[PDB]
Amino acid sequence: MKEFYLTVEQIGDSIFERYIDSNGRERTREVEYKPSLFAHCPESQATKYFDIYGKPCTRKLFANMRDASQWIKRMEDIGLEALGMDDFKLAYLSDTYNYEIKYDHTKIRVANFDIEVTSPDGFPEPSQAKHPIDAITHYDSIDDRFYVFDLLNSPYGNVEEWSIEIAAKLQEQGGDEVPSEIIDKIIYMPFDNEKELLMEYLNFWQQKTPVILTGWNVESFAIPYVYNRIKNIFGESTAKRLSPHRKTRVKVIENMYGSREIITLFGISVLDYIDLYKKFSFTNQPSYSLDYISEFELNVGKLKYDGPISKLRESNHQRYISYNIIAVYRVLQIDAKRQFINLSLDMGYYAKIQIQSVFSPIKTWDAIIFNSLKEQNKVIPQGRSHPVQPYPGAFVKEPIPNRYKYVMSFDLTSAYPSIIRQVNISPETIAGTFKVAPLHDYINAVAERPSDVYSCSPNGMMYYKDRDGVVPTEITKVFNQRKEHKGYMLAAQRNGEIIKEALHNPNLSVDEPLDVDYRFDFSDEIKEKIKKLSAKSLNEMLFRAQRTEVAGMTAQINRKALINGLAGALGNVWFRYYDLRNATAITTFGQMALQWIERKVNEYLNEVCGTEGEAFVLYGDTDSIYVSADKIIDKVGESKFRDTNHWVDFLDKFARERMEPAIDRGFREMCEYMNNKQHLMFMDREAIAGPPLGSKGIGGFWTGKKRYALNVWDMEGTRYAEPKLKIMGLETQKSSTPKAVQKALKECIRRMLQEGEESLQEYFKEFEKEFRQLNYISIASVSSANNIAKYDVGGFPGPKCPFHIRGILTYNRAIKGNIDAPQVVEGEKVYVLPLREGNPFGDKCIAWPSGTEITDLIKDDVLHWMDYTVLLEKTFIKPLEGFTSAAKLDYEKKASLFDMF
DNA sequence: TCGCGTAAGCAGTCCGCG
DNA sequence: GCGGACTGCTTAC
Ligand SMILES: Cc1cn([C@H]2C[C@H](O)[C@@H](COP(=O)(O)OP(=O)(O)OP(=O)(O)O)O2)c(=O)[nH]c1=O
Ligand SMILES: [Ca+2]
Ligand SMILES: [Ca+2]
Ligand SMILES: [Ca+2]
Ligand SMILES: [Ca+2]
Ligand SMILES: [Ca+2]
Repeated sequence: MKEFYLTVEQIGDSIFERYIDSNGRERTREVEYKPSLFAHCPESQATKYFDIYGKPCTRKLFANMRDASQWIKRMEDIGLEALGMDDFKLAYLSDTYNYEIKYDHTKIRVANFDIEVTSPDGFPEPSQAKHPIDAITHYDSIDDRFYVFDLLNSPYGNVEEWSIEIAAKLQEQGGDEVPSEIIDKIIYMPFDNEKELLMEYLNFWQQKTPVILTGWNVESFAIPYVYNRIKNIFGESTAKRLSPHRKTRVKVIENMYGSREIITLFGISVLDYIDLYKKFSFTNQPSYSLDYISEFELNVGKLKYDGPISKLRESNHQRYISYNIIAVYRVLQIDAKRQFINLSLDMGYYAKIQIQSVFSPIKTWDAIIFNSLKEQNKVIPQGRSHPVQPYPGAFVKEPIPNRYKYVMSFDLTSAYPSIIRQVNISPETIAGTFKVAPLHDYINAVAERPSDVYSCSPNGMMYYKDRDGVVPTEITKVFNQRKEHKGYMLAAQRNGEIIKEALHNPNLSVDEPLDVDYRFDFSDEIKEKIKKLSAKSLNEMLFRAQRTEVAGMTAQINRKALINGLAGALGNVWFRYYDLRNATAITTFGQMALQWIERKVNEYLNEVCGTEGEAFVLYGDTDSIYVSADKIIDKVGESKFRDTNHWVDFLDKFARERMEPAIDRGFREMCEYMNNKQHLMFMDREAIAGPPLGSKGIGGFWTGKKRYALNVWDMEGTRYAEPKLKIMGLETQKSSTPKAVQKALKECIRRMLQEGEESLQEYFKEFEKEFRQLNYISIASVSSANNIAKYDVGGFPGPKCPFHIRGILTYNRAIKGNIDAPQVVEGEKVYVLPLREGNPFGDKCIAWPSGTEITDLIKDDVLHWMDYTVLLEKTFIKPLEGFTSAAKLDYEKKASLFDMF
């Protein structure tokens, strides 16, 4: 097999590399790597190395990496560019793995661990590590075993051994319901004392040294706690055994409001799953506790226990250990679903970066572009300082707030990357500038043609047409990967809908789910077999289909995010290829393209409808248009349609056969107008929306920019078994809106779009009547909470104190003196409830950590004083009044006598 | 919230508006 | 009351 790296580090003048050799074995080596860097040289000086602008460079070979670094400094002192890859480990990987890397995940040691620490005096600070580590569960991917390290004797209590037999039993048997599929994979090691536990953990770690290290909050908690605790007990040299090169560094992570410390373990790649989740999941969650996320992702119940966590070990050590094991397994279950580890490996090996660098599109693209240019003996420019400067973005059309009955939407495939490729936008393809006219003059095709030589953007920039830039070339490669995976995603989605249909008529049989590849549209034979399956088998197939869809979604959307991140990186000052000329070339072309095609679509439709000046495009945002189809439907007549699916088909055909050719013609003209390198503006139909045939549903409404709802029957070629709501921006989509309120508002919208005004009025009346019985957590607002200290004036709110911050200060006063009470963590999320006047908390709201029950110290008083009236008006009624006035109906039946009878 | 971009919405504070 | 200036937070793209 081909060799591949596992990790790479620079330590002084050595590269330390862990890798898999040609026999599939893990090895480590220290290499005295001599880097090269570059300087411009005379034309007379024959060379094979050229910078990206074609200027000749001489290569400078250094005796060692420190000399290379010192040379860069002196070049700055002189005031000359020092060219080349200054991150020497990326250069090392480029030299050592000068081929497309084929990796084998089965050889990569992926470790998932979690620790427990009993603490009676509040949160156990990792930087102090003053409490014993009393449990570690460490799952190893190569062994496929859960290694459980259990402390039996502690200053906080001596306990009995954990019982695997009780752990396996149902909770209804008094057990812990540790999943049966992992029971035989548990290797249980009890310890008489903490020193022997930790010494054994370190010997184990030595034997089975993680390459990828993950878990939940491991980077911010478990790793620093373990490192500092071992440091406290044994000394630094022992703690550094967590690094295979015995090198560690305290790294200070800074943000706007403060900083925190992590421990960098050289020769390990830490991918904390909470951070993978935040980057790759495209959720915004009210809470990021593992319980909350597990429930959300897996539909597993919360891990239940009595009393505070600080007393769990002494009261119920059995459960204590079982929950530590389950916590590790839940992360593995989330990854089986979401596949973020697989994603990180793919992207990291593609770029030839340290795997942990997948968190950084700047680093990822820097490496991709360096490797690409190096192949041609081209030399990358030095990174430079730039002041941060604002620049313009996308165009968003102001919609007329209204109901909109029939809507067809269209948008560009990978808009910004497509613009890059079409215009040929790249650092080295800049050809010059032209004299810009107002944007509207380009939109209306009255401005002078910018160039007869070069490919142009309406921001004034011109680009070469003879050759693709490195940015277009490399962005195309990732886009193509994205496109492949999106194909699989949509296939699994469509396959999912076939199963849902078949589920209307399940067979009374005992059979099995079919063995199929859900990434490909089911053949006729598979469809026939599905129609004969039991509900049981169908449901199992649906679950598998949806898991395949999720896998495709992860692969596609994060490749989309990477290529989109390159367009954004051009506008970030730390990017080697930062250039506002290029960043604004993209966005300004985008603005033009949307408004150009709006004009073209309106023109086309006015022509087919025989009108003038009618606005068929009602909305657009960045790269999208929403087209009113009322007139199209009315031209055949609603009476002519057999059912909902009939007019959906008719609009689908109209979009494909009439609209899309019209749009394509519009964009080809624009391409020629801008003299672009290649026409790549592909604006495909997204959604077909409308009320159910014969209903009083309104179909859709807009309240304003970035705020709308549609009842969608077909989305990017997926024809739904049941209509689906596409809701953007409205309170149903915001993590700040209470859970039960999102649900209620969604049902109000459903009724509006599908059933009409009377149905809406029915539901509102019921919700208003019953909501006071909703669980307090389900009706609490949510907010991130920054700058708690800034607004805290002796325990009370200072000037301009935000409402949620006020809530926290109230909480802080109410729990004062308690070290055991849960603390609100700066920068994390809180639940927020309003309080009625005259309450014992002395203020109008209280807040507490999100994803948790409020402490029993004050729960009863919070419940008694909760202001349901304010809660209802603020979170439910106010948004609903916005929706209904926009859509021109009433959520309450207006008095129009009779009545009178 | 360490790790790519801008546009733009709503809640809430403070305070004017005769 | 509500709007504008402003801070804070969150979402669409
Ligand atoms: C979603 C998203 C979009 N954008 C910008 C770049 C996108 O090309 C542009 C349009 O957004 P989208 O239409 O969401 O995405 P897309 O056109 O890149 O991909 P698709 O083929 O799935 O439609 O908006 C970002 O800069 N960051 C983001 O997170
Ligand atoms: Ca725990
Ligand atoms: Ca798009
Ligand atoms: Ca599309
Ligand atoms: Ca059947
Ligand atoms: Ca779009």
